[PDB]
Amino acid sequence: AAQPRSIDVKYIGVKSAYVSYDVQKRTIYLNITNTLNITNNNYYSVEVENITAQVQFSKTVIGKARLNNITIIGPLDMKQIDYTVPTVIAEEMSYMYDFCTLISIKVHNIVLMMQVTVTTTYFGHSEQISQERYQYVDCGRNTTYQL
Ligand SMILES: *[C@@H]1O[C@H](CO)[C@@H](O)[C@H](O)[C@H]1NC(C)=O
Ligand SMILES: *[C@@H]1O[C@H](CO)[C@@H](O)[C@H](O)[C@H]1NC(C)=O
Ligand SMILES: *[C@@H]1O[C@H](CO)[C@@H](O)[C@H](O)[C@H]1NC(C)=O
Ligand SMILES: *[C@@H]1O[C@H](CO)[C@@H](O)[C@H](O)[C@H]1NC(C)=O
Repeated sequence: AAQPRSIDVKYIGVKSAYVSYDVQKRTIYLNITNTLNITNNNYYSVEVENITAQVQFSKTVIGKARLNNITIIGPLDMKQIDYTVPTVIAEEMSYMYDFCTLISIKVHNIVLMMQVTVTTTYFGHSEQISQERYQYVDCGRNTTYQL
């Protein structure tokens, strides 16, 4: 059991996603709630200084969120962390309005690029853990979640 074992960050997926459309500005409003698994396999507490995440589409950042003072994670513990990222697809990518409001197809799946960076500090050292994962989202309807 050799320490310091680095924090373990697993990107789960999209728990919920609510969509709104503005006809006149030809924009999609896309609120994505992501779930994050953070595991501490050390026998000492470690604190998660902050989390910064950004939603990307067509190689273009469409949304961003910042979380501060997440929580202290005790020894051998893990925390499930949900964070919501409001995103907007408009202007240069306004063609997505037509596709996402397309009637001839019943489901409208697009691929978003999720980026997240978790900064943890232990014993006066700051470690940084980042991930990039591609994630499916349905931009043609809400994706809800009810326990
Ligand atoms: C999506 O997020 C924006 C900004 O946070 C908010 O104004 C809007 O009401 C949200 N829509 C839904 C359906 O939650
Ligand atoms: C994330 O953590 C929860 C809580 O322990 C667990 O049930 C779930 O399987 C984890 N997700 C993955 C993809 O392992
Ligand atoms: C996150 O926390 C670190 C350490 O406290 C700080 O230096 C940094 O400015 C914060 N924000 C980002 C985006 O790293
Ligand atoms: C579900 O999507 C529709 C699309 O027009 C939107 O009007 C509605 O607000 C969404 N649901 C919620 C709870 O926001």
